[PDB]
Order: sequence, then C-alpha cells, then structure tokens
Amino acid sequence: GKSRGYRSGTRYAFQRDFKKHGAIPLSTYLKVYKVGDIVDIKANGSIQKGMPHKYYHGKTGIVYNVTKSSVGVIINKVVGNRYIEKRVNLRVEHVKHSACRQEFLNRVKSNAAKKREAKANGETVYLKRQAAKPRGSRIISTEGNIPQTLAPVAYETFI
Amino acid sequence: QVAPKWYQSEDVPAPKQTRKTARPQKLRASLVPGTVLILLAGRFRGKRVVYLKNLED
Amino acid sequence: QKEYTEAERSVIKAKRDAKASNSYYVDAQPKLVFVVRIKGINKIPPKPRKVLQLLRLTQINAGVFVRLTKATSELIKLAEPYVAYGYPSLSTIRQLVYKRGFGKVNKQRIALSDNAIIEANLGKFNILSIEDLIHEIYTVGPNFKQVSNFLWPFKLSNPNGGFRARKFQHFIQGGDTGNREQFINALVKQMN
Amino acid sequence: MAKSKNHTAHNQTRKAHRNGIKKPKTYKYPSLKGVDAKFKRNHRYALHGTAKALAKARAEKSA
Amino acid sequence: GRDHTSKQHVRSGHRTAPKSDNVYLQLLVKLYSFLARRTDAPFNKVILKSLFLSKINRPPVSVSRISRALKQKGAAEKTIVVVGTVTDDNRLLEFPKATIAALRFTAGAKDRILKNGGEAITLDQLALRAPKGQNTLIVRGPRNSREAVRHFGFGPHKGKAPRILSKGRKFERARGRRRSRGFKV
Amino acid sequence: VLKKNPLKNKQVLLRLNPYAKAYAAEKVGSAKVEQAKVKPSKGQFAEVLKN
Amino acid sequence: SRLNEYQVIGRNLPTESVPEPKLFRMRIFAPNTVVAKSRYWYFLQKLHKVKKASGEIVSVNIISEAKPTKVKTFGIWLRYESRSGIHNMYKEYRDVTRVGAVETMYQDLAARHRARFRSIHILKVVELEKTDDVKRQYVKQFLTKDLKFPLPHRVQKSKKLFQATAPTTFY
RNA sequence: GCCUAGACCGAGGACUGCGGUUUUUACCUAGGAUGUUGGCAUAAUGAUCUUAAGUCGCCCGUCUUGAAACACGGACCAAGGA
RNA sequence: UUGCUUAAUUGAACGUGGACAAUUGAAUGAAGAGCUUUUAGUGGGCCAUUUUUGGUAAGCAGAACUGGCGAUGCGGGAUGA
RNA sequence: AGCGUGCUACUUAUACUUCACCGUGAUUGCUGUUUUGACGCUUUCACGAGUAGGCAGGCGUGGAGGUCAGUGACGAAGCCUU
Repeated sequence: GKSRGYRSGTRYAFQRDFKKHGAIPLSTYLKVYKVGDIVDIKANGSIQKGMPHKYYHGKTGIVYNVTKSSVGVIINKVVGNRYIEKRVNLRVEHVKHSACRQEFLNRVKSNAAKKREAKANGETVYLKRQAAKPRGSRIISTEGNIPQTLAPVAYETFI
Repeated sequence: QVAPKWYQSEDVPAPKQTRKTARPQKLRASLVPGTVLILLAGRFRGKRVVYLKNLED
Repeated sequence: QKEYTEAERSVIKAKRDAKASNSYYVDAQPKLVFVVRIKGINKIPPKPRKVLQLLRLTQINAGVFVRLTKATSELIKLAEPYVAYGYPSLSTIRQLVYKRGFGKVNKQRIALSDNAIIEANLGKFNILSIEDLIHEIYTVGPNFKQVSNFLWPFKLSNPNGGFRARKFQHFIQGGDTGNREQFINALVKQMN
Repeated sequence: MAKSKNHTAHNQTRKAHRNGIKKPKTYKYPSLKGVDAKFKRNHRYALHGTAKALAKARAEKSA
Repeated sequence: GRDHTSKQHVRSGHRTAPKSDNVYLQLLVKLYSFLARRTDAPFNKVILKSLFLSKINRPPVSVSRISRALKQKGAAEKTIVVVGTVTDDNRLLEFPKATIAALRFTAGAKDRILKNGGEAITLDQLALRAPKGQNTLIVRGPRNSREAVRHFGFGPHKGKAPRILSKGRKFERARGRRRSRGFKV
Repeated sequence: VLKKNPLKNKQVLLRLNPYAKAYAAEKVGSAKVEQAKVKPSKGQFAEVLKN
Repeated sequence: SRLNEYQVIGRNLPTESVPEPKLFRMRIFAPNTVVAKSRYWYFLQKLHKVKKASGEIVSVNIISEAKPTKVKTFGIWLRYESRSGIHNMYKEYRDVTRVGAVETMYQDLAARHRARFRSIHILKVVELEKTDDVKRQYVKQFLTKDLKFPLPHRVQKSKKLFQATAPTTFY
C-alpha cells in the first residue's frame, strides 16, 4: 500500500555529495548565528539528530532562537489558502547563512556612502537600481572587419 | 393610486442658448444662370427649362 | 517641435556620415513600445492573465504605453501570444492622445478636453499641456511612470480593413501577435 | 459497485486563490514562545531594571 | 467583454445611515451631515460615523473612563465627547468638574456629573459651543469586553470560552480538557 | 457633455494646442530642407550589390 | 509572398575579450524587415554560436534589382524538407527581377512538392549569363532563336451575364 | 494641407467654462439642432389583434457528467395541495 | 539593565541620546487595505491540450498542471455539453 | 466550385468604437436661497452571463387597528370581452 513515513522520498536529497562524504569541516561549527539572522536549510545526511523534515530542505528562514547545538528557524508554509507559521529546531550542521543579505547590506553601506559625498558636494545623487536599458546608438567600423556573406549550407549525411 | 406631490412643479424651462448660426448655402458648380435644367419631380417632371436666378430662399 | 526636427535630422546625418566613412550606423534601440491586446478574455492561463492585468489590458483592442527595460521586456514576452506591440511614432502618439486620450482622475475616466484637466493632475511633474504629455510619452522622460499611469488605457476600435487571415499567430509567421516594430503605426491608423 | 474518483487536486488552486493566498502579518515584536527559558528568565530581569533606570532619569527632570 | 480584477457592484460595507428609525437621531444625523460637509473638521466626520454605529458598537462609557481621560496631561478642561450612553461607576472615589456631551446619560451618571459642578449636555449643544470640535476629546467604550466575544474564534489551543449552558464538574471538563482522560486541547 | 475631436474641430485644436496656429503659419508640415546633392554610398557601401 | 531582398548585417555583442566582433552579412528574401531580421538569426544559429539576445543587428537594407527591365535566367540552389527527409534540388527560372524568380520558386515548390515556406532554404540565387549555363529544358525552350508561338483558344471574359451572339475563340 | 460623395444620431435645456475673432463689455463653428418651406388634422402617423411571407425555434418538469430522448410524470379543466 | 554569558569592563537581548527626508534605496499595477461574526449549497463530476500509469486497445480505468462544460447564451465547425 | 501557395476586395457575432436609454456601485455638490420631500435632489465615471444558494426591493390573497365624515340598488362584488 501507501508509505508516508518521515523520510519517504529522501533517497537523493539527503545523500552526501559525490566525493564529499565523511566528517564535517569545522567551519560549520564555528559560525555564529544570532536571532534575526537568515539561514538556508540543507539537511546533512551524516547527522541524523536535529535533521529537518524533507519539506524544509531547500527553504530559507529567520533564526528566532539559539540553543546549545541548534537554532530555531522560522519557515512560512502554504497550507491551503494561507501561510502557516512553522518553528523548526535545527542543529547547526543543517544550517548555513544565507548570502542574500550580505549583498544587500553592502548596498545599504554604498548608498549611505554615496549620499554623503553628494551632500558634501551639495549635489543630488540617485540611488535606485535600474534594469538593463535598451542599448544606445553606435558606429561600427568596418576597417579590418569587412562583412562576410554567409549562406545556408546544403544538406549532407555525415554517418 | 399615488397622488401628485407639492414639489412636482409644472413650469416649462427655458431652452438653452444654441449656437446654430446659419451660413450661406453653396450650390453646385454646374448650376449657373442660363443653364438648361431637367425637372425630376413635381407637376412638370421631365421638362427642360432655363435657370435664371438664385433666390435667397 | 524644434527638438523633434533636430533629432530626426541628426539621425539622418549620422546615417549618411557613417555611410560615407565606410562604417555602419547602428540605430538606438527604442525606449517606448505601444501594446494592443488583440485577444479576448476567455481561456487565458493564470500567468499571462496576471501579466495582462498588470499591463492594464483587460479588454480586447486595449492599448497601453510601456517603457522598455529588462523587466518590462520579460513582462511583455509572457503576454506575447495575446498582444501586438511595436515602436510608435510621434504622429501616432499624437493622434492617440488627441482622439482617444483619457485621464484617470479620482479613479474616473475623464476626457482630456482642456489643459486644466492635465495640469490639475500633473502640475507637480511639470506637465502643463497636452503637448507636454505627448513629449513626455514620446521621449521617455523622468516622469514617464506618472504620465503614463495618468492616461487611461486607450480603447481602440476594430481595424478598418480587418486583420490578416488569422490573428493568433506571430507576425513573423503571418499572424498579428508579437512585435512588428514599425507596423504598429499602420495597425493603429486602422484601429484609431 | 461504487468505484469512484479516489482523489484529485483539480480546482484546488482556484479555491486557494479566491480569498488567498494571504501572507502572514508581520509585527515589530514577535512572540517569545519557544525561546529558551534561561534566556527568557534573564530577559525578565533585564527589562525590569531597564524601565527602572529610565523612570529615575525622567523623574529628575520633573522634580 | 471585460476581465474583472475585482468583484463588481460591491457595496462599501459600511453604514451610511442609522438602522434606527428614531426621528430624533435622524435630526442629529441631519445636523452633522451638514457639518461634515461644510467644515472640513475631522471631528465632524468622526461624529457622523459614530452616529451610525449599532448598539454593540457603541458600548457604554463609564464615568470612570471619562475620569481617566480627564486625568491625561492637559486634558482636564477638554470637552469629553461620548457618542453613546454614559453609565455610573460607584467604584470611583471622586469625579472632577467637567463637561460631557453624550447621546444618553443614566440617572446615576447625570446625578454625579451635576453634583460635582460639571455639565451634562447633548450632542446638539456640542455643535453650538464647538462646531469644529475645538478642545474636544472623543472617548469610546471597550468593545471586546462583551460576553459574546468570549466565544469568538474558539478552537483547539485558542484559549476562548466554549458555548455552553451549564457550568460545573460534569459539563465539558473530562476528555480533551484533561490528560488524565486521554488528551488535553 | 460631448467630446469633440481636435483633429476635426479646429477651435478645440487651437484651445488645446496654441502652437498649432504657428505650425500652420510657417507650413512646418511642408518644410523644405536645404542640403547638398551627394551620393555617400559610392564606395564600400556598394558592397550591398555583391559580397 | 510579396518578397523583397534584404541586406542584413549582424555581429556578436562586443565583449571586453572581443571588442570588435566579426561582421556577418546575408541576403534574405522576406516580405518585410521584421521577417528579414527574424530569418537572419534563424541562419546564424544554424552556423554560429550566437543568439538574438547575445547578438546585434547592424544594418537592414533593400537590395534593389540592378536591371529590373532585362530578361534573365536564374538558377536557384535549394534545401527543403519533405514528409520523409531532407533533399537538395537545383531549379531554374526566367524572370526580370531576382525577387520574382524567388517568388516563382516558392510557388513552384508549393505546387510540385507541397513544400511550405518554412520548409525551404535558399542556398544561392545565381544569374546564368551564358546559354550553356542553363541545364533545365523547361527554360531552354524559351532561349531558341526567333521564338514565335500563337495563343490558341482565347477566352474573353464577359461583363454581362447573357450574351446575344455566339461565342468565338479566335485570337 | 486642399477639394469632394454618402450614411446614422440631435442626448441637454436661463447664464456661468475653456478658447478664438477681437472691426467690440461685442461676436463666434468655442461645456450636445437649429432655420425655412409644403402638406395634414374625417386624415399622413403610432399601437395592438388576426393572418401571409422570410428566418430562426425539438416537450415541459425531474434525477443526472450528460435529456428532444427509444429515461420517468403529464388526456383536459376547476377547486384544494406541501 | 540583567540573576544569562565571558578570564574580563567580553558578549546576548532589550533600550536612552544623535545623524541620514521624498530616488526612504528595482519594475509594473492596485474599484484601497486590514479585521470579524454568521450562515447557505456542495462533498457522484466530466471533457480538451500537454506530462503520465495499467491495458492489444477502448467514447476503458487511474493521476499532474491549466483551461473549460457542469452553471453558458451568441458567430463558425451542415448537425454536436 | 479539387490539391499546394500568394494577393486584392468583399460578407458578418449578444465581440470592439461612438451615441441614447434602464439598473447597480462608487462619486460631485446642495441650509442667512431650507425653498412644505436631505430615507431628497444633483454631477461624474465605471460596470451588467449565470444552476445550487444568499440577500434586497417590490406585486397579489384571507382577516385586524386607524384613516379616506371613501364607492354602492341612479347598481357593490363576481364573471365575459382585438
């Protein structure tokens, strides 16, 4: 019949990477997690304690609690027509800092740095990001790059 | 049956001031005094006649 | 008007000079596009349907101006099988705004019959006349977003002369949907 | 005799999107349920002394 | 054919007139309809809406709540505005001298307000001495202290009150309310 | 109460666009362009013919 | 269709590694410039590692006929897809313009092989200058000296529905 | 920019506005039709009923994924009837 | 501030005070957002594209996503959910 | 008047554009001119499919309170009727 156990369907997700089995490098145990930090959840198969459920493998959340060897992570899950607040206890082996903030945090510093320079210079500076615009006009020099005429080639069997 | 009410007034409102100032009629270029015309309607339909004057009517 | 004439003559002179000096002038990619929804409201998948709702195209023969970027290009790409879009000329924009131009005033569709209507809603953006609005649309300006969202989506009529034999195929393949890049003007003249 | 439709998810996303899907409301102070008692025990004393310090500073400014 | 982004012909969902057929309430609505239309005072629009509220949405404002409001910093001489009934509170030790405009006063509340040197006026008199709501302070009664609100949102792990007729050891206390009888929710 | 097309009604056009009158006076829509008579494609651009 | 011959020139987008990419030209027979640029990319991606996103269109120009009022014989090399496989044919056409021989070819492959415009690639359109360069007999018969032929059985189209006189087919 | 042919409509009802011409505290094509002419008022016109012609139209109610069904109830009428 | 933590005057959490104003930090849109109570019917479904399982196959049986019919008239497919 | 392909014109949906009218929702304004309807009038814009079902506004029947100092043997009620 049907089987719907805890680790059903986790044959490949919970596998260690190729040529990456064995013990955990200790930079994992040295990272410092604070409440409010944003962490990516990726279950490590070699540690079976504090292992997340298969739904949370690949999810990103908010650290809300710090314990002896684990952190509490907040995940929003769609259940029907609304989101339900979930609180998962995860050992730090299954938790990594999300890199989305460190990119945005630098932009906060850069925007502050650029705004004081313009204020010091008394001008106005625009800090909104802009999508890729259509390219402008340009002149193509043919000196050394005279166009070569291409044509579709005849059909041919190569086997 | 519902009886009429006091607020149901009876006066006829004045018409709004229209902007229909008339302009002179334009005739066809082929209509020139002396031209022989053919009548298409009326008692004298089918008759050939002589055009003399453009009346202001 | 003077700067329109100067820009046109400058582009022509640049092309001629490039032709003279053994070069090739590559024209600047258009910044503005006009998008007309040519497909009805029935049997639309949810993602293109949401895209069309975000473009304010909720009926057939509805037109809208879009400033081309990566985000807007990827938006229009999803709605391509249901819209015909292209690069509008100055005269096409002027005819559209003059004949079928309506503003969104307090969530109401108000005809742009006087400059007071345009000023009362766009004076904080330095738009004082219908020509200011047309200039802001044609040359994509700093206040393009506010001016374009002020305009109610244009409600065009069916083309005089019809479409091609079959609409709902790409313009390259003999249909009407997709990008036609200068023929949007002929379509609008048929349609406006 | 009654072999019927066992299960389908058809039409379920339509019903999920009539009134949803609603993201949860975010507040400035999330609830401290599930937080370690040892932290939560000390946090009670830290807040208590903190308000006392602010009260005495404000009390001097009035008299 | 229109692709509707919203439900069509949806009513505002708010009261635009009192459900009551009281002729004298319609006179107060008449007065504050003119005021909310001709004054641009935000006080006038708020009073007009509160005149439309139902009975459960106009809880009584006790004379202690007004006393607490009169004890705010600089609000001692303000005109307390209560769109509803003002009830007595025999738990007070004293009530200050103040003017209170209310839809209704109970016999005990009016007796105490006048005895302390205050004034108990109706809302029409408020418009004569404060057509723009100058120096006023609107006070509202507690809405969620109602007994019906106790049972709203009842469910497992909610902490609300079950809808029940009798209270005792034999009425909904054994299984699901106690781990000695299975589980507790 | 009635929308009027400025592309048909001249008074409405002059109301919305005061410059239109000037556009008529100088005949800007039929403006002659003064320029030299040159053939700038006589050189490598004749590469259009064959390559 | 009603076609035109276009010069389309494109190149890969300039890169810091490659700041002057090679310019590529093709001759495209398309009804308009929108199909012209579309067909141009369709052939570069069959021959080069480039895309419309990673490339750039540099020039689109109409190549007008050099002698639109001179009778010429064009030999066309094709590559079309049938219901079974892919075949190469060479066919010849008589016309005054280069586009007109291509237009005839598209009508001819539709009529004789049920080959649609999407199924046909034009490898080369060549003017046959010499009479010896002509290989197909269905066009050599019009290269004979002092060619004369009547048009027997002329059919006259009538404006009226009924004709009071007996018909004739002389010409 | 100019000339030119046809069709459909006339909502509103003192004034107010935006413009233009300004020969002008005036006029206009500029916030929605007026002028004039004939005929009739035993009638031209409009409506309904019956009928003819053209075109479309399967027998309602019901359970049902699906009814005109070769699925079930219904000959008709009056009163009662949930 | 703490009774947590540190060898510590270290940190953790929460704060006092001060600086950075509409480009307050991507696009587009928004008949506005949020909240609550209460109650109806329903809980036989079916079809089309595409992915797919059993089956020789089936107008067969079973699933995935979307769109429809049911609950829907109108123009086309002569006729047809 | 078949098949493949191209073009020009033409035909018409309860679809699109403009206009009229009906209703719904929102919206503008209205008391020294509120002026015997403010549960009213007024401006503007948008929208209009629908079984099960919900709600709102109305029509009709037997009796009851009040009022029309209501109709009526000089003809009530009922019934038939292009």
